[PDB]
Amino acid sequence: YLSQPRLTYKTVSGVNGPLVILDHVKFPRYAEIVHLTLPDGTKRSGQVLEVSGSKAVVQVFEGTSGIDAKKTSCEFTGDILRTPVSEDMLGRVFNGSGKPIDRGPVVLAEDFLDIMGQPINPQCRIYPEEMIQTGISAIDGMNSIARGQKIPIFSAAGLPHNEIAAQICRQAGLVKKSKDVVDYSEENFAIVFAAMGVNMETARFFKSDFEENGSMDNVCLFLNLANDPTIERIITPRLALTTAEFLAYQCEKHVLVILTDMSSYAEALREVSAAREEVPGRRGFPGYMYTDLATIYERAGRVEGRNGSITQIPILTMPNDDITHPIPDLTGYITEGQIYVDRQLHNRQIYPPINVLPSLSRLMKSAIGEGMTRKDHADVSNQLYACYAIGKDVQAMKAVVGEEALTSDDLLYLEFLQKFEKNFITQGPYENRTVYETLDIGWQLLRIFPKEMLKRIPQSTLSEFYPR
Amino acid sequence: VCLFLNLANDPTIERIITPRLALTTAEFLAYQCEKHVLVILTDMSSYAEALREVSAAREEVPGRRGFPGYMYTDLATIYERAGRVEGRNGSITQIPILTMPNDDITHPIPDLTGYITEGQIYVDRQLHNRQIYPPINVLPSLSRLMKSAIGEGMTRKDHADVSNQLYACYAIGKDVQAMKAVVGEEALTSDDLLYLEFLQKFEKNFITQGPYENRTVYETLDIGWQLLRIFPKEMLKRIPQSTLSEFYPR
Amino acid sequence: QVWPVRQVRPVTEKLPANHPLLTGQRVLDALFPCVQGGTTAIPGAFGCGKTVISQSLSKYSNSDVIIYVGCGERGNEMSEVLRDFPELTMEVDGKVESIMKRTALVANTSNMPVAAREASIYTGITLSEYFRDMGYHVSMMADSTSRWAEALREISGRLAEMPADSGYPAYLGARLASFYERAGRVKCLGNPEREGSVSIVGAVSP
Amino acid sequence: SLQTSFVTLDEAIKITNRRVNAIEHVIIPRIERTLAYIITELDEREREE
Amino acid sequence: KDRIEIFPSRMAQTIMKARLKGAQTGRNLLKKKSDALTLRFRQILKK
Repeated sequence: YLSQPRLTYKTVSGVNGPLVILDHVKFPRYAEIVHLTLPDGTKRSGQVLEVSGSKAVVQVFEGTSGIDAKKTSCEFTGDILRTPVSEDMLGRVFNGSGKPIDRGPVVLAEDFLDIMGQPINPQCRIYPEEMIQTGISAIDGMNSIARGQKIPIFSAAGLPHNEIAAQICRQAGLVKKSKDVVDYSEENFAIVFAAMGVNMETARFFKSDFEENGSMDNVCLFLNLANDPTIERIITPRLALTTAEFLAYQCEKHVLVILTDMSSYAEALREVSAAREEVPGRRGFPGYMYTDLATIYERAGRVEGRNGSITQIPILTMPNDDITHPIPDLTGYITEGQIYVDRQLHNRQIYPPINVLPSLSRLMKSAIGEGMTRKDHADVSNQLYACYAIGKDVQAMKAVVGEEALTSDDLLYLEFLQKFEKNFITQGPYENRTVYETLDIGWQLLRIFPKEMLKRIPQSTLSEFYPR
Repeated sequence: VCLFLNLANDPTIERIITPRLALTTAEFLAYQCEKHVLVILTDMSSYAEALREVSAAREEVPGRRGFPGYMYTDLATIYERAGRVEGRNGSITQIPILTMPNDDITHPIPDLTGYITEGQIYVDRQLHNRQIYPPINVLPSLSRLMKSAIGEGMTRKDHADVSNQLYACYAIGKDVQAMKAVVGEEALTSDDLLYLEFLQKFEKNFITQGPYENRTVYETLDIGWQLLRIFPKEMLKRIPQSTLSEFYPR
Repeated sequence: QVWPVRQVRPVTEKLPANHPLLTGQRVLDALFPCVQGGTTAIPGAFGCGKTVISQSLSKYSNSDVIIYVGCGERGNEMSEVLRDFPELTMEVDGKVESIMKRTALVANTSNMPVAAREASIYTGITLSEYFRDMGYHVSMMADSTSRWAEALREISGRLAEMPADSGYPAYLGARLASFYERAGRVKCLGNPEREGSVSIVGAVSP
Repeated sequence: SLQTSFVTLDEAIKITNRRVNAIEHVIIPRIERTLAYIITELDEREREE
Repeated sequence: KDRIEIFPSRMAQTIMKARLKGAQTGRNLLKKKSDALTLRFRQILKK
């Protein structure tokens, strides 16, 4: 395709902040990638921000420092950013820019793609039709995740959400083994993980843990330490999504993308906007944050005629534990469902501190069902939730009514509360529970009472499951 | 009746001009034909919105809730053009109507109207929820011209006194209801019961009129005294002793 | 025919509403009766039902066409109403017949361009007017109205406009009025002298 | 014994009910209005800038 | 009277939201005590 020699300029009409203005450029185009070479020999990349006649502006990625007026080369590429996607990238580790960092070789690209991606036709959407298992009993049993659902995970500063993310990574998978393990051996599942805006301790911890779990043969990893250039923050997600797309729809696999710390994404985007001199929007965040998060989240689902899917589990932190902060508000609007973690539960030394009372789901009704699972799921979930809500409000009642006036059934509700928080929720970092184990523990916890109190379960399944 | 109609279909900028045009017509009929005229501008809130829209084009300095600073002077240019002038016979009365966004009374439009004009009515929605007609609050209503509108030879000797005492009883009745909402019926003293029955009776009698019932003024004063007679004479503090002596017992 | 979007077709005259809209369910049909050629609004949130009303009106109503407008929706609603086409079928001529032959859909997703999201509701209004002009009884479900509100905020985000309230541009009220105005019964302009109407159902999503 | 407990428990219920009623019909609306005013003021201050 | 006297600010928003939450929890806890008291009243008057 491209065959022309590239240009290079020694023109610098000025510099200001993280930008560098030049001119006398022939037929510039927007979003063109630009290299730079300083007097001391360092090489730095960049992108074109502004274009006006023969004037140009380039935001230098690595940060502007020591750029002379007359001694500075500026080569142009003439193409927008393009990713070298390839199936073989699994088992590797990269930085934000895509340069490998695990002592490995440059990726022998199998195909080149546009970093931005393209919108997917709503006509060719396919509704989800089956669940998955994340390895967490609290999440699978109480709140199903379909193929193609977009469930965020709200957390706050000071909670162990990162440990939960690592646990989800090292145990995510499928439950097709309902019928037979022989037909289950056909596994076509992979995970792509995008650590962004992460401090150094957590980056090392992630790398070590992922390497320890022994399933790195199906994990792609992207790291962007908080040291690296702030603009690389808002380029890491695009690379991750392009890779996930190429794997999903060109290899017919089942990919699970997990994004971390979207608050840092928001902050980096804010800084880019403010450097770009644009007028501020609400709360100092730019107006089109909605559109931007939309174009990031909307790349998933299922495609008619392709055997594959993309599931999204973004994570983010709520400043000041404020549920009406814009980032969680917009994230909730665009996405489907929500999962909480609560300070008090972590403060009860319960791991994972997953607060199911305000945790919802949107596709649970259709993710589960006969065949893809047992026939005894939805009623069990309803009963567990109802029992737990009764138990908690009843503890609130006994707090003042006195334990002496309590009925014996009241003690049964308290027993349910304590056992539910002792066994169902608490699992431990490596106790890989399956869905079937989770439902077994659920039935065991339900066995405390007679079927008469269990008024959310149909009698037909009571005659089968309750007397076990 | 001369009519001026600007539905939502029409471009918003014409809404700036229409009021002044109608008001000019009114002034002509008031001072060049010696007729008596009544003006009814409706939904000046939409006018304020259109003023905000046109101002935002020029990037003028804002005020509270983003309205122009000079919006006050502009509303003054509209409203004031009213009254009666020496050496003539006509007169201009004006009855603008405006809606209150989110019932927030501190909102700039109703506030600046309250500054310019000399009164208010404050249609209530609580009464509308009780299905009462015409549902008009009186506690925050105001009429600055009453001090010379009424008196001997105009309506009746004690017209002001009836007004003062009725309002006072209404206010203490609302206070007693707010008190009853917490303490309970046992804590009520006798005068609380008197104030509450006064509140109920006054609401179902004075306020409620009907779609076309048109009471004479003297009928209204007779009814007001009928409501005042409920209390014993030794508690109507505001009314003078004379009026109570000559009117209360009947 | 090609017709500009931001203007209203002429008619002979607007007429009063004097007929009640037919709804399949006696509840909200005998208590809070909607009117043919009326204007209404319905809350909309997950778990209670919003497109349930769409199904009920699309099958059991005297309307001659449904025009649905979507903003920020999934392929679910499209595929499910596609399933309603051979499922929710009516014995109008004693024969079950698909809703696909009657209704039309215009929808977009969030990740499509902003201006498209805004132009969606106007093209929907135009189509509703065009089918009304043919002597019919249109019903237009302009759902996800709060999404259109966010779309207008987005448009204003790149115009250096003064934020009237929470970023909402000043002319939000003007656009609201101009939208809901285009509705009601009309005797149509033309020799045949037919009569029809348009209804609107704006799904508020607080 | 029963009658003594009844007579005292009556005034106990009365004081408890008075406390809950006073709490639910005085302070909560006041705080809610204060929060509405605060949100409005914060919006004003940001828009000026 | 109708507004707790404080300077508006963001920190103030946090403290007032917390005070509202405290009032709500107090109301619920009082409701539970009232439930127990009326239960005792009814059971005393039972027979």
